[PDB]
Amino acid sequence: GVKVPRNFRLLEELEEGQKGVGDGTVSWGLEDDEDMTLTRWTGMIIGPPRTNYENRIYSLKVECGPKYPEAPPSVRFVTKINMNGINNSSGMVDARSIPVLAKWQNSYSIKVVLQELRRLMMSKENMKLPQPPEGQTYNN
Amino acid sequence: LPRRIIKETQRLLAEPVPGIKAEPDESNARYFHVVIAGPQDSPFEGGTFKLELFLPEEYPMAAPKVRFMTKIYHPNVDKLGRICLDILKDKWSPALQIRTVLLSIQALLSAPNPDDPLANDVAEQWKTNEAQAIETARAWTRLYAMNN
Repeated sequence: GVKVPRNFRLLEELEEGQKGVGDGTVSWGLEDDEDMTLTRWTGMIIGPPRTNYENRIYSLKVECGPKYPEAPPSVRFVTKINMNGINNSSGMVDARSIPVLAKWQNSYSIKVVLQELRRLMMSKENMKLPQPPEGQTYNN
Repeated sequence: LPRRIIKETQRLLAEPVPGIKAEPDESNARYFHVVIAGPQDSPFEGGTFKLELFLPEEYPMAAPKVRFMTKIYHPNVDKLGRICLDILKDKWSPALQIRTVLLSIQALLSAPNPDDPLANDVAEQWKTNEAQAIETARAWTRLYAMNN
């Protein structure tokens, strides 16, 4: 079992974010290009079709702490969204409500978190929630 | 863990490179915490620079991966600490070893040559405004590589 340390894992995720993955409907990059701790990331999700999120772009902040990837990152939406598990006042994603965060594995990544959030936008309990108008963001 | 990594680790601890501390991580025998002293008479003199080194699964057929963790102004080092160095890319040989990599990075600090790495903004400043570039390297040594 060859374990890749945090900082080298995050450099792999940086390169992967620049090359893109799959169909591009989630993307990520470093928030500050001088952040040698590789802690703060920008996330993007394209709302999935045939849902009330369709044709909307969501920006997120993903924080990979010192124990990442043994521990999950913290995730919060910047773009306002009505979605189960996303706090109405802060945009914070409640880890208990997102299976890949509640049952985190060290094989997961920023990519997986964003893909899973986009998948859950298709769930019956989210896809028909009436959404805020575009252009709103949470504080901080 | 391959016997080679065991032996290299033991020799690095028993016979450290002058000016370099290098110790394995307590939880990952392929992960090394490194401190390189800024060489005398270089723009980095007086500084203590943290680096990290990782031996990937295909070591020693593949090169170690190494990055600065201390911010440094140097033609061969980028804003995230990644290092442009031939033996880390396509001039690696399994006859070389961790000690070679550490000595080579130390040598980069003693003799910054902006014509050596692939072209980049820092190297261009070292080429065209060397005096200012050296003062920036000295300033960043004070700010980031002292009491760190």
